[PDB]
Amino acid sequence: EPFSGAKKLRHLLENTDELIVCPGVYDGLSARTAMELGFKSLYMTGAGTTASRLGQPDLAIAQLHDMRDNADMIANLDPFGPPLIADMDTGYGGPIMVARTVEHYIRSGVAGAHLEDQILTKKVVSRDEYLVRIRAAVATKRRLRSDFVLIARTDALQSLGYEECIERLRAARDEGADVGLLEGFRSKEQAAAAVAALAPWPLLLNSVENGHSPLITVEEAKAMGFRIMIFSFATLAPAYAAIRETLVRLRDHGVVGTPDGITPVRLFEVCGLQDAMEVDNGAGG
Amino acid sequence: EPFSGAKKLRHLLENTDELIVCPGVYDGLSARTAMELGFKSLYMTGAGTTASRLGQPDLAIAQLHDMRDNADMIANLDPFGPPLIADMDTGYGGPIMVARTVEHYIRSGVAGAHLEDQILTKKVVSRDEYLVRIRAAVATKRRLRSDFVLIARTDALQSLGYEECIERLRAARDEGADVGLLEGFRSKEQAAAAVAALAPWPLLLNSVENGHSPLITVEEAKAMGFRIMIFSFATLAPAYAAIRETLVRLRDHGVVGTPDGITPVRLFEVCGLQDAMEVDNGAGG
Amino acid sequence: EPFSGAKKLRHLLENTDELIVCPGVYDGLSARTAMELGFKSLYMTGAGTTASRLGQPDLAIAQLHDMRDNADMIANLDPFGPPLIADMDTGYGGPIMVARTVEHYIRSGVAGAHLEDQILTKKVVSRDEYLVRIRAAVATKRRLRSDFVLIARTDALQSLGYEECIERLRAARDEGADVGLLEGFRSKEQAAAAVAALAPWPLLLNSVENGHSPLITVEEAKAMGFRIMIFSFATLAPAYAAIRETLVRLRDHGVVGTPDGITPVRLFEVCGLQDAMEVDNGAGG
Amino acid sequence: EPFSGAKKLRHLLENTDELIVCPGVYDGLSARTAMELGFKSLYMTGAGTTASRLGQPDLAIAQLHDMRDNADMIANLDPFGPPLIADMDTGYGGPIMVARTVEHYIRSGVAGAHLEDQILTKKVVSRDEYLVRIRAAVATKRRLRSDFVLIARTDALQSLGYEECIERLRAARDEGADVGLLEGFRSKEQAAAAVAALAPWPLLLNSVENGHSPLITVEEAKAMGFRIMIFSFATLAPAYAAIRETLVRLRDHGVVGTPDGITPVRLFEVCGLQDAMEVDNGAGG
Ligand SMILES: [Ca+2]
Ligand SMILES: [Ca+2]
Ligand SMILES: [Ca+2]
Ligand SMILES: [Ca+2]
Ligand SMILES: [Ca+2]
Ligand SMILES: [Ca+2]
Ligand SMILES: [Ca+2]
Ligand SMILES: [Ca+2]
Ligand SMILES: [Ca+2]
Ligand SMILES: [Ca+2]
Ligand SMILES: [Ca+2]
Ligand SMILES: [Ca+2]
Repeated sequence: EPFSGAKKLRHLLENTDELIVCPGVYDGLSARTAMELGFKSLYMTGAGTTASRLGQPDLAIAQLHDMRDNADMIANLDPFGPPLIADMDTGYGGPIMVARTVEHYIRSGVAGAHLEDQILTKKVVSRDEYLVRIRAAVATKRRLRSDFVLIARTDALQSLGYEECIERLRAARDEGADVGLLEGFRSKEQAAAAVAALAPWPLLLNSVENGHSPLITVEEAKAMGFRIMIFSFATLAPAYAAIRETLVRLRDHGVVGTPDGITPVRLFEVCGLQDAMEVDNGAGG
Repeated sequence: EPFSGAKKLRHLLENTDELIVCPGVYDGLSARTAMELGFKSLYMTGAGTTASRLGQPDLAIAQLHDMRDNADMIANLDPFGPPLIADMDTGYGGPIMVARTVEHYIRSGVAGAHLEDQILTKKVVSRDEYLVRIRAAVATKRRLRSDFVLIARTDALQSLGYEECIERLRAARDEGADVGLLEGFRSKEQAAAAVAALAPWPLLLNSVENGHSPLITVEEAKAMGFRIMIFSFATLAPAYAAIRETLVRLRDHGVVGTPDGITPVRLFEVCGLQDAMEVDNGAGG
Repeated sequence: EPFSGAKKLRHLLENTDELIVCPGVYDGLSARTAMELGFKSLYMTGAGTTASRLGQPDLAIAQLHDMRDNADMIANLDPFGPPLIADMDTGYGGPIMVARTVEHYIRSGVAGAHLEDQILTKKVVSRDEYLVRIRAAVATKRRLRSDFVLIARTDALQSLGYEECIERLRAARDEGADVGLLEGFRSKEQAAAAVAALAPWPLLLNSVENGHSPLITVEEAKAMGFRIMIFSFATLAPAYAAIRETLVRLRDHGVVGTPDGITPVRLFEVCGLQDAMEVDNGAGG
Repeated sequence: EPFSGAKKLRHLLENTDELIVCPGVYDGLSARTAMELGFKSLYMTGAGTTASRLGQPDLAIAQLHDMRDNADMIANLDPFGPPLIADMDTGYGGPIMVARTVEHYIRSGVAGAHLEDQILTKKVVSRDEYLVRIRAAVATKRRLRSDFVLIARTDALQSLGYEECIERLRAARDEGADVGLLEGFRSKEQAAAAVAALAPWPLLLNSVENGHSPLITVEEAKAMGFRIMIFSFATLAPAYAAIRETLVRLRDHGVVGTPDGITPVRLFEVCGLQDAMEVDNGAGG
């Protein structure tokens, strides 16, 4: 029962027809906030992990250690909480590293992850090179007897086109991927078509706030037939805007000016104070 | 010149009479935002580090590794950037650990840190036990020939009173602390009096947004005579409020709805994209 | 089946009468060597972790992060391998930290750990203060529905005597500890008596190579009735002697001089080369 | 003066004609032992770091985090100690990562490092691709105003031949590398010739204990004209042999049997006990 996110996510995917909405989180505060609000699944972003943990742009700076550490932290805030889908980029190396990444994610209670066809160093590797990554990942999840949900992501739309994306996804499905992710749709028509081309194999829609793809609402994605929808930049973007506006006020007016109900104790409560108090009180000292 | 934050902070303290304003930062995004806005010094919070890196409340959960890792990351985002003052709590153990903490902070380019009299396990240790911590810290900075600014913090006001705080600060000053921090003033009158009681030794004012102490503006603190003013919760609080409001919108309306100018590229730029592009372009491949 | 060390160790303890021999390991090489030789359980030492990962003496320098990272690494080298018992010292703080430590160890596949009565800063805490630690640990293992084996260690012999040790162990057993560890026996007679005083509750014997306690062989400990025997310094000590002798030869003779069969490939094989080759080959690229 | 390893190594290289002997170390114990014996420079191995910290073979499993953490630990055991040369492999990614690696190594007090032409995923990249790595590294050391010693390593001998190695080294020298390393000489004649072909630019000889290259003594390497000689596997190999023999004795005879003078206190002394005692005693509590 505890640390069973993979099993939980797989249940949502196989035993329900609901659109699994996963807000993009990147640290403990953002994750705890999504938990407070009752989201049924969370998504740990690579760009957010990089920006927050390393203060760097999303240019393959975060490696396995950074990603696993952030995912291990987020997925286990509540041992009985919502499953976590995490970006696994290209696996951080050759097949040995892809396998290591999947094993570490599995061990860390991560529910699933997306693995792409980009070069590790928008360019994609050959179809065969991509399948080497998928194969390594699937073999690992099978060897570990895990319900881990492997999402096959293809970034080939821009450079190779729609047909190539569909063929790559079909090939990934044959290799054992559980869900497909065609990144960067140019239109809503194209998004609905990818779903129909791969049906009944489930697809995941990646919504990038203020990105280059069209706006698709949760209701629209559900009607299109997607099974999972992740929200990249959903928390990093508003956090930045708020931090910036507040700091400008401090710089120019000499006061922080945050609404008074956002107290240190409220933040501690969002971050697990009650669980800590129960441990402390239960211990009798 | 690079990694010289301690020297820079010491210059501001000794060669100027300005009030050094340090917004409380807790991750790469918050730190990069403060940098973008031109703050002359930053403050890394313990509560924020704990909430963001660990998703936990501020109950002595973050230890040396967590604190040093976050401080090392923040202080070095720009090798030629603003100095970083970091919370060092009680030093994470006995004198061996206090010394290790100071050494690690120094090695990591941290400019200064505050060390308190709280129990490690509001209660404070004896005056002598506190001085053991200060002594260990000062000896370390001296052995390493560093300009590190050691701030002696006392949390004794609530349980022991004002006089005790003043005597503890005077004792810490004699042991080699560079700045004093009387935590949790109950009034503005009391804040101005502490400054006068320790003059000309410099004091630091810790402003806790939405906390239990009275509101003191930057102009007021400057007139009171404080030399440094740190802003606890200045970025963690508004980040939470914004993340929460956005996620409620996603949950109930199906859209994130973040102002359109907060794009992934703008976030990357705030997080060092230009520096990365210069490295990439300069390398010729 | 994978990551089931706790269940495996508990099976050995409850379903067999064998003396579980656990060599003290401290890094990947020492652990892989014990695995190569077929040991049924391993013991991760605190002194060894500190010396190897931090290059420091055993003076409460390693904290939770260091210990969990080394244990997570060792326990999972083989997902289907031998259980790992790890030192957990005093839990690295108050009950909140004791609980965090147990939870992290459990999550990391650690099979069991020893928790002591020493001060965290040979002195021991009060009986009640020690029971607060045991209580926190037991409650955590129960909340997580884990088979984790909690070993209650008492370091009270020197300062308080034998009777006090026995009463502390009995109290720990009542609080839920699974095994007792009376550290530092002064004689073999005393060791056999502790076993008889706590029978049928199982005891663990800690053999410290070149330490201050008398030499007890595996056969002797088994006859005395101990159920687990750990070997502190079993690998760190000979590694040091060998490294020293080799480096003296390099310094004075200009050659390393290591027996020729200890090749880089043999070391890689000990360290999992075959598993890596199977992943690489299976991936098809 | 403290944390000045780069300056110290550069002094040995530029102001002396001595052969700088660097034993390969991989953890705190091995490094502390080399320090105890008075070695003037140390070499942190990649294979050893991987085996010890990760328990894995040398197959690009250790990434920047692992390498920097081990190097940061080793180089700073004594702030006034011997310089550390560390393996930096291929820089762990494209130029952005090469630069990040050099910056992190510099910040961590590392004195120098070797950067190679191998593929990151014996094969080498094109000459131009290799120079991109060297360029990124050199630009970083210059931007940081560091004395860091960059060693250009070429693994091209096997697949491309001697001439190609010499041309790659000459090109690397023009880009700013400080020392060259032609890896894997097939004979002593070839080693002396490489030195003469690049004279007066200094070369480093990598001695791999029980490897595939011929045995060259320190006296011989000095006469050949090499300026630095590193000893890969010098400590990992004998540690393994000793750990194995000891564990076989424990398994088959029930006793560890380590010479009695290798006591826990002696190991603590090798690992910095005296420094810790001075901190503890000096603090007055
Ligand atoms: Ca990514
Ligand atoms: Ca639940
Ligand atoms: Ca307010
Ligand atoms: Ca604090
Ligand atoms: Ca500047
Ligand atoms: Ca928008
Ligand atoms: Ca211990
Ligand atoms: Ca097995
Ligand atoms: Ca040999
Ligand atoms: Ca290497
Ligand atoms: Ca010296
Ligand atoms: Ca012995």
